Amino acid sequence: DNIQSKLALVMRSGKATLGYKSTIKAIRNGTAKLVFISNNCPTVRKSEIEYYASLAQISIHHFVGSNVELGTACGKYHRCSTMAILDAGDSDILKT
RNA sequence: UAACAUACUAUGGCCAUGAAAUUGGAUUAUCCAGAGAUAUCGGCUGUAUGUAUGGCAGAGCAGCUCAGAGCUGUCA
Ligand SMILES: [Mg+2]
Ligand SMILES: [Mg+2]
Repeated sequence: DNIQSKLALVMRSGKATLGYKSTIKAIRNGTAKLVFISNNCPTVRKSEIEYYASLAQISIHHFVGSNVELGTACGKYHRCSTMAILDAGDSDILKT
């Protein structure tokens, strides 16, 4: 429930971007508050992103699932290896 | 209108920019996309048994003369 609900929330109230380019760009520009990576993420991206985040001190969430679960979770109809939560109004996770 | 010379075009693939849900794009057929589709006075690249010029008209071809030389057209 934590994840599904949290993200559903984040989507309703908040701003996020899906995908690799938008996620990295988000880290770069500093807009990225929280980063999600899937089980299916190609390694190179998993480690690359992991690095961009450590360096920018953003917190990375490793999802419990694969592309479909992510996309579905975000109430989108497309698959996503990596995702960025920008601003979520009501969800606790952003803060902890 | 030869190989060959130079410059351009050629079913595909790439690079930017930006991301797509009232999902779109696309083939006769399939098929592709947030693992970034579509789209930009956008850009790069690959293949001619393509185009232009050189070759080349002087050659070849078709006619017409002169007593071996000569003339005309070979176009769009
Ligand atoms: Mg082309
Ligand atoms: Mg002649």
